[PDB]
Amino acid sequence: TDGVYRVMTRRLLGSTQVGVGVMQEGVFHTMWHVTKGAALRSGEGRLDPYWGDVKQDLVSYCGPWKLDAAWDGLSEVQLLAVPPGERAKNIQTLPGIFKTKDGDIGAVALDYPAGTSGSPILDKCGRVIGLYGNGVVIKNGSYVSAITQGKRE
Amino acid sequence: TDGVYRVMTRRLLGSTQVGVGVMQEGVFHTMWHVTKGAALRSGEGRLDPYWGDVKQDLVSYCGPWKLDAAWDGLSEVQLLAVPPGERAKNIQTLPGIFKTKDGDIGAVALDYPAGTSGSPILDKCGRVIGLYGNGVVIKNGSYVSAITQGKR
Amino acid sequence: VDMYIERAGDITWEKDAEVTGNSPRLDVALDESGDFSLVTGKR
Amino acid sequence: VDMYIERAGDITWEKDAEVTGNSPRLDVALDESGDFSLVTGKR
Ligand SMILES: [Cl-]
Repeated sequence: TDGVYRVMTRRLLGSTQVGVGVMQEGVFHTMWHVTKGAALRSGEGRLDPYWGDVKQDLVSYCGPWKLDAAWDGLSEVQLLAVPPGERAKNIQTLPGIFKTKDGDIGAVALDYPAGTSGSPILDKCGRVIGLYGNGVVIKNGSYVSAITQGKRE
Repeated sequence: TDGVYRVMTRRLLGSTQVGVGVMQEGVFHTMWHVTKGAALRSGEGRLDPYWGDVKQDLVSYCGPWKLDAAWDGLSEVQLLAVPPGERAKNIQTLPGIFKTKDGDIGAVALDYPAGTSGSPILDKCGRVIGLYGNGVVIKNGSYVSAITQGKR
Repeated sequence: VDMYIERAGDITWEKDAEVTGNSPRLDVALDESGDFSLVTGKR
Repeated sequence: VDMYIERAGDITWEKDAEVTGNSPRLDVALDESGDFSLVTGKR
């Protein structure tokens, strides 16, 4: 059941992709703003949220956050972008950095439309070092996303 | 919008992929056995079948069949496989042939599970020379699909 | 029926894609139901 | 509210995938709503 998933919503006409998520070790990981804690129908039946953090913009289904890989701070990473109505694409990039008054977080300057949130960012070994889709719009209109990763406990 | 589409069905456990299709010039192309002439939900609303050939296992929505490129009989082609729950993949191959008593038809020896039918087969310029998913299972269990193309 | 379509992506040829599959030469028969035979086949 | 998930594919690294994007250095602020600022951002 491991893999990357499209988070869809049932519409009156058909369906619409609202986000992306990662299934690993029986736990479904996505961004809080994608589902806002709503239950998810799935091949395993209804899935309920297990852990959530609005400030981190993360949410976990069926179990605690399982994703633990971290950006090297030096190495190139790959975004597995799963945009609405488009085919999944790997984009390799060298991340930048967001500076917070309380610490550091990596950031990728890759611009993808609403509904791509929750796409996994990977290291060379294929582990999710974070989820895409929470960041800022830069003065020139382009989008920079933080590498949002969850505490695992 | 033109492109390759997954033909899905609404389920309690979410959705299930029953086939694949191609949108070109406002017409949706897939295999007859995928939809069996049923209407299709879409972001633009209901789509209705316009033409169908059970023997060719083809069906066309919103308009007449638009795909016309043909396998040259010599060159390598690519299957754009869109399998259920899996990522779209381009597979290049040199087609074989179905030796019918009524002619010859190119055929790709590429094996993909139920629900991939309707995936486009391409030429080097990217035009759909046919749809994947109607063929035979060989004695060794492997699957050979014809390059099914309709009349434009 | 609640069958629907969702766009999967653009249709393009891939430079340097994986090459697989043989080139068989098969004697086949096609019936009025669209089913090929050898001298189910629908996926 | 009637959201569901569908499997999109395997999670793998792509050898010699398209390399693009700059390496930014940005001072940002993150509020209790999860929104970053510069000193929507959600896609
Ligand atoms: Cl894909």
